[PDB]
Amino acid sequence: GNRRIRSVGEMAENQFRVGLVRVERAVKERLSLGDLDTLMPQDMINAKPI
Amino acid sequence: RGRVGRSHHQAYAWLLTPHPKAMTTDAQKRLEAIASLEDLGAGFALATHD
Repeated sequence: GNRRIRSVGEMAENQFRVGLVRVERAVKERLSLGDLDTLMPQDMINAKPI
Repeated sequence: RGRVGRSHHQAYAWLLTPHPKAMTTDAQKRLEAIASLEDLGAGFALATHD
C-alpha cells in the first residue's frame, strides 16, 4: 500500500517535463527580450534540450 | 557614460535593461561592473578590467 509502480510512461513523461522546464526557461528569456513583432516559434523553442 | 557630464551640471544616466533574470549573466555582470565603478578617473581601471 506504500509502494508504487512507476512504469515507462510515467518515467518518460517526467524526463520529458524535466527537459521542457529548460526550453520554457529559454523561451521565457528570449520572449522577455523585446521586439517580438516579426518572430516565429521556431527560434524561441529549441529541440536540443528536449 | 562619457558624453554626458563634460560640465559642472550633474548628469543622469539611464541604463534601460530587460528584466534582471531576463538579462544574460554577461550583460548583468557588465552592468554591475559599470554600476559599481562610477568614479571620475575610473576609465583605466575599467580598461584594465577589460
